[PDB]
Amino acid sequence: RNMKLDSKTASFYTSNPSPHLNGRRAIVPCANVLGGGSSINFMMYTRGSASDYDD
Amino acid sequence: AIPEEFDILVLGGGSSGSCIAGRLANLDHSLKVGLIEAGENNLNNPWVYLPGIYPRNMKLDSKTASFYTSNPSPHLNGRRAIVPCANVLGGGSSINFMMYTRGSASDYDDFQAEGWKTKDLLPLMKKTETYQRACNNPDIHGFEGPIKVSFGNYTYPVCQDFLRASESQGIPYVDDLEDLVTAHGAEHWLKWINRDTGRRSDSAHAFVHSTMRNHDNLYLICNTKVDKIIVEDGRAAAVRTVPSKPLNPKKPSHKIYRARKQIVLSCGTISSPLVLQRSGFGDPIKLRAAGVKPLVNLPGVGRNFQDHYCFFSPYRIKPQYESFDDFVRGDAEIQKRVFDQWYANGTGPLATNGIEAGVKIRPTPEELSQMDESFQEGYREYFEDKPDKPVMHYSIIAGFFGDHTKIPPGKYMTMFHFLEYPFSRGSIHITSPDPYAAPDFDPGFMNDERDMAPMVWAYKKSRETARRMDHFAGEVTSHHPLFPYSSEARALEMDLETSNAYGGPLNLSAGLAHGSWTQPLKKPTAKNEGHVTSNQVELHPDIEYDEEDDKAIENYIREHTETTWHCLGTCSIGPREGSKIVKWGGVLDHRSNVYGVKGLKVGDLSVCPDNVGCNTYTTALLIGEKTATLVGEDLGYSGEALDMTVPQFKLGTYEKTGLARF
Amino acid sequence: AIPEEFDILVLGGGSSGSCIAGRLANLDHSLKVGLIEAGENNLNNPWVYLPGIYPRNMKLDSKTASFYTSNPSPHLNGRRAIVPCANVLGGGSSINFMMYTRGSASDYDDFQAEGWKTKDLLPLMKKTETYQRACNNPDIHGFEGPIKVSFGNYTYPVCQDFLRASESQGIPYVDDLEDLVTAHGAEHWLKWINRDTGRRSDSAHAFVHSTMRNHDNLYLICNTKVDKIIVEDGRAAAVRTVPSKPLNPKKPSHKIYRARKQIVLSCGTISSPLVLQRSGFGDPIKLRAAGVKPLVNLPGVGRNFQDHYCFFSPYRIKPQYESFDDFVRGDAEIQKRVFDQWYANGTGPLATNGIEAGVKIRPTPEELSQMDESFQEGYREYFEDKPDKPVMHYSIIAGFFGDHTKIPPGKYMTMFHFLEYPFSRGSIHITSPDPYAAPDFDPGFMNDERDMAPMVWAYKKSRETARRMDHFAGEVTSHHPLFPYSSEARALEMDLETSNAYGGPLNLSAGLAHGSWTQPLKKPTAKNEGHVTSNQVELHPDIEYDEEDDKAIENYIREHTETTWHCLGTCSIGPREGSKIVKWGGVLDHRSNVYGVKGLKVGDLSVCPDNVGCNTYTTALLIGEKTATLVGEDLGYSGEALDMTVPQFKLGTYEKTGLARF
Amino acid sequence: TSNAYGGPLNLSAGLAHGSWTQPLKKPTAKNEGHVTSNQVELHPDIEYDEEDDKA
Ligand SMILES: Cc1cc2nc3c(=O)[nH]c(=O)nc-3n(C[C@H](O)[C@H](O)[C@H](O)COP(=O)(O)OP(=O)(O)OC[C@H]3O[C@@H](n4cnc5c(N)ncnc54)[C@H](O)[C@@H]3O)c2cc1C
Ligand SMILES: Cc1cc2nc3c(=O)[nH]c(=O)nc-3n(C[C@H](O)[C@H](O)[C@H](O)COP(=O)(O)OP(=O)(O)OC[C@H]3O[C@@H](n4cnc5c(N)ncnc54)[C@H](O)[C@@H]3O)c2cc1C
Ligand SMILES: [Mg+2]
Ligand SMILES: [Mg+2]
Ligand SMILES: [Mg+2]
Repeated sequence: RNMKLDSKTASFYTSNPSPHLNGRRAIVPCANVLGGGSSINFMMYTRGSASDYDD
Repeated sequence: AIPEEFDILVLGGGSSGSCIAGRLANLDHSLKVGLIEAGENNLNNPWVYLPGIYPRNMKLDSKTASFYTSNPSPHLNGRRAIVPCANVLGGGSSINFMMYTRGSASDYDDFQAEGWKTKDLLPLMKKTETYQRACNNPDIHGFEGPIKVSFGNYTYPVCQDFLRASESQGIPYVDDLEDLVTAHGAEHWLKWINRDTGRRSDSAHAFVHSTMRNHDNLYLICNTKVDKIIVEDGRAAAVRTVPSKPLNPKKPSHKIYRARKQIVLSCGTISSPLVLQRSGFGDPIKLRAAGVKPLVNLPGVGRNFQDHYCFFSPYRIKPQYESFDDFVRGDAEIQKRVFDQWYANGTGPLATNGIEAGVKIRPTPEELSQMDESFQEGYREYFEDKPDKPVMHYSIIAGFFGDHTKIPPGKYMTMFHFLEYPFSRGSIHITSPDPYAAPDFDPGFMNDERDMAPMVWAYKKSRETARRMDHFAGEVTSHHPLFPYSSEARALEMDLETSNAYGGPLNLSAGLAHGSWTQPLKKPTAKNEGHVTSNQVELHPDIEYDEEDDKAIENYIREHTETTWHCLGTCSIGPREGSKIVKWGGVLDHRSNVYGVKGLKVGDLSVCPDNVGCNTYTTALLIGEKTATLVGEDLGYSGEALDMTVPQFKLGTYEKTGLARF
Repeated sequence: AIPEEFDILVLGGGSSGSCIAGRLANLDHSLKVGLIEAGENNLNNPWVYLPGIYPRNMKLDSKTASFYTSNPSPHLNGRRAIVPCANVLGGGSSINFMMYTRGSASDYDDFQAEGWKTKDLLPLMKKTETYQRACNNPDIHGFEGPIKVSFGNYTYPVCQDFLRASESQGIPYVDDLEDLVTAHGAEHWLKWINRDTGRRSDSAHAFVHSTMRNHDNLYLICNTKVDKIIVEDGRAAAVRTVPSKPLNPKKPSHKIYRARKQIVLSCGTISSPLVLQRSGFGDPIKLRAAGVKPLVNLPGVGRNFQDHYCFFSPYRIKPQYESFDDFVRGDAEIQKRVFDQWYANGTGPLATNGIEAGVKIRPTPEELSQMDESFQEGYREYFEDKPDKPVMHYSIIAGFFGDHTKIPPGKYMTMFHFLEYPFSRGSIHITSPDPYAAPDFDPGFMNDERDMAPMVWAYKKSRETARRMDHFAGEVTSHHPLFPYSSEARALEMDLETSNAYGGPLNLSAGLAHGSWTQPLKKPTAKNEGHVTSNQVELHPDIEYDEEDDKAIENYIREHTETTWHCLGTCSIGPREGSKIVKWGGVLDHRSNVYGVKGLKVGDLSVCPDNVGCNTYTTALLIGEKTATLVGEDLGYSGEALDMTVPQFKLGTYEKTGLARF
Repeated sequence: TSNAYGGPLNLSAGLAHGSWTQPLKKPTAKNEGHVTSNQVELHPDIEYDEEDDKA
């Protein structure tokens, strides 16, 4: 529910149109509640490769 | 109780065959007419006589249809269209959508038969139906025929909108589009529904079951598929039959009925050529492939198959508006009220065919100029010459005629379009001696280049008239042509607040959009102030097309057209030597006698050389009464009492007698 | 199917226009009468023929009404009253509350036309309705007319109480208040409901749709708003029309119908003067403002507009008593039974108009003495002279006619009062050439000082008769005049225990009162012992008023009166030069011909010079048959068969034939 | 909103007779070009005179 367009808890920034997306203008939603996206997220857990932080 | 030797056999339970059977039994009484049908009896069958459950009859697992499957074709993008056929007594009259309409006067003139002219057939068309509608042109519509025609006992409010929308597109509103002399028009479409009862008006109850109660001399042999027509000494004196379903593999059964003076094929345009071909009527070369011995040389059997090309384009409707979509969905609580009102009263949503209004069309040359040059070339020869003929038709259905399991939940209004006179010509042929074996055949949809332009143009037209309706909420994009994603011609979905209106208070996903599956529709331009409140309108922007947006509509039509069951041709009138209208040569004589044999006649809707720009049911009744009259004179019976009235308790207009209205 | 040139055009689908259309088509059959209407067709429309869903038709978003809005006026305290007009075929007969009543005999005498006298119109009034009621005065009511009138198939118990309450106020109970010769009275109010079926008795089904089934020579052109009446060589030979809704902005459309011998305006009293003015009939000075060229000088068009001034005052009813308030609320479970009984039987709450009883009134001089001196001065000239005329009317509605979203939940009985002959006179005028443009007009409510006293006095009267009813539980104070808070004249609410009776067992706030929003009502005086149990009564104290309690009622009436849709005037009979009854001058001749032109007639209810103290529907039918007869003689047709019976299957009284009762 | 409270089946939602109450005007349209979370739609400010103070 947190992801609905009329939803209060998100900002839904909209991108400039691009040919690469076939003229599509993808929205780029951002959290808008205290605790940020931790209050909104899908709660997936995972951890990155050790090479990443080395990068 | 059943004898072996009937006086006049009438193969088939088709609407035309029920016409011939009922009318024929009536003329002499003494004469013994036996009717043979490959399907179940339908007397007092709830699923037949009550109109509002028509879509069910078309289910794939449905008993009442045969669903023949075509050979694959490149023109349909490798698609293998099924071509369903009726399988119940009364034929397609027990199954049909109950649309009423009548063809152009030029059509019957196009048969160019020694008879069969419109001037001659007008009284016969007049004899076969009563006309419950408030007729203005009473010099054409019959007023006391066995079969009843009306607006039904319920009316979805969609029709007024469709008329106000169509009227703004330069399409005139004509009170009667069945006048036989019109191209452009709009009308509140008529239905084959008995308004006085709310029952379906199929030919079986009107002709066959009404005669059998009254007269002893009629025999109904349901559940016996025809195999072959035995012929000897030049006369067709027998017809061996097999059971419709082979339930006893070890000991197959058959029976040979005998006809003393006449035989008649009313098996429909698909089954009939097959039955002639199993008897050996066809090319010896084509027939040796199935091993049948060729008795008579009739190349034209099975050839010149013809259809109409319907295709459906649903548009979502606003939540506040009525639709039958939730009855056929189907809910256990809505459906209960919908029946309960019909038993209690006779007037409900159940007592109406779904379709509510429609528009025959003949394009303006200005808009015709942008059509592909091939179709312009076809238009000059075919329609330029004749003014009467519409090029294409579409109506509107107050619901979604299709599989509701596969479409998002909501209420929809679906446009229905079928080409009036497709140029393309198909064929059909038996592959095996066995009755049960499926024929290989090519319907030949879109076989000719010229058939595409009107289709695309009617989609472009119907979308615009569905965008001007008050009901409109947004296209259902999954069932519309696959336009490029950025296109302004694209099929937009319903608004966000309407998404909440369908989703309910408790939904956790209404306007949530991820993956950009669908584009929300923009709000309508604001109503003008200073206009009368009744005249104010709020309207969506007109859309415009380019080549890449046309190719999409084209692929859509190629991948989603199907038969409209207005199939006809195969066995058809013409010279045995051949003619321009029938290149392979005809098989019937103008008196409907099959060529090369004595005593065999065809009562099928197949008889027509060329398309009738109307729904085919009326021509079925008409051809059935033509062949009936022909059998009558063939028996030498006098023109006095040659007319063959069925028993019926005629009901007058309610103001003429108090016992006839809803 | 529709021709361009009708023999007798009849613009408008109003109840009067349906009268003229049906009657006219009938006289010759051969004659071609075409009717043009700006609205949807209404044949077999459930929302029209069944009576009990009348309030819905009045919703602001409702399709079937136009809702014209007036210029602001100081007299209404800056209020801008809407003035709704019917927008469906059959006009307001498809929308009305179905109240039946008939005007005083003095009224038709007041037209002082060369014809149009009551003595002459009595047979014509007699020809237009059958009278389902148990008539006592059979020398006046018709008994076999097309339109049926009755008490309906259901009766709320409110009426007996209203009669026993009214009878105690010195108001006599008269069996027939439609006698045409009465002032004081009370009656179980009649309704325009076909008792034999429970359907609404609109003029459209009775005249138009009953003729069209039977006769070919009638054309219905629904959904075409009139623009203008073309006139040349002194004859009105054409009427260009535009679509009712402008759905195609880039290419506006129009069509010009032709009338060979006659034309007729039955567009209602609002639309008609507009249609004449667009044609150039009016003051050149007023018309140059809209740029229309003045063809004929008719100052009186648009002038002398007249209404009635209804205003509603709800009173709460006890929980144990029946009301339609919970059906229109509307519950999904009550409403289901209310329909189910109607389909199953035909007799239910749905089969009745809401209003149940009512009282015409002419004040006693003793109580007249306290009325404002201006109204006394008006009474002497206007009513002193004539005994027949009531000054004001009110009835009772067994529910709340209004927005239930905005009122507390419960069951209510609402008093309805409308002034019989308002002194005030309005006007109307087109501002633009465009058909769609909203006219500027002043209904002129309360424009004259004299119109206030009867209003206040009837509120004071109706409150007292609602306080003596057995049903009474307490005024709903939010919808009653804003008396000073400490006043003994104040509108009290329901008792505490009744508050618990409506709140349910589980409510957490029944008698809780904070902020003193409302005052609880005191208990009724105890029933006398020693009286027969049936004669015992318990009664609330009489209330009394002072100047500050009168100013409140006055402001209430100023801020809450509205049109009762008994609008008439505008184009009206009188000398072209002018008359005392029509100061600006009349436009019609006594033969209903419009002045200065040949071949144009008006069939609208607008024709009346002055108010008829009755609901306007009957005068609509009557004027429609007057103009019908006038067209008949104008065509030179013989007085033999000049009467124009519509087809109908007459039903007798049930004791005369077994096929007619509920 | 009157229809939203009245339910689908109501026979009297926007019906107004006697002018008991005045419908509220629609809020000014949300500005485009603001972040979706910062957009606001707002009713006009009201103003008073002596006769509106006595009430
Ligand atoms: C789903 C559906 C919807 C339609 N809707 C409409 C509509 O709304 N309006 C309209 O005008 N048209 C409509 N039609 C088309 C119309 O009903 C047909 O054109 C018409 O019924 C043709 O009648 P017929 O007599 O030629 O063939 P049929 O009605 O099919 O008669 C053929 C009969 O012969 C039987 N038969 C076939 N083979 C054999 C055999 N070997 N032995 C014995 N019996 C055999 C079949 O079982 C069938 O009963 C619709 C058709 C379908 C099927
Ligand atoms: C809500 C309602 C409740 C009422 N209840 C009662 C009642 O209970 N009892 C009673 O006696 N009276 C009642 N009436 C009043 C009564 O119905 C009217 O007085 C009567 O119908 C007047 O009829 P008419 O023929 O003058 O006008 P209408 O009935 O309005 O006829 C006018 C017709 O012309 C059409 N029209 C207007 N302009 C044009 C144009 N430019 N072009 C084409 N067509 C146009 C309109 O659409 C309409 O159909 C009620 C009215 C309203 C509307
Ligand atoms: Mg983030
Ligand atoms: Mg078929
Ligand atoms: Mg009116």
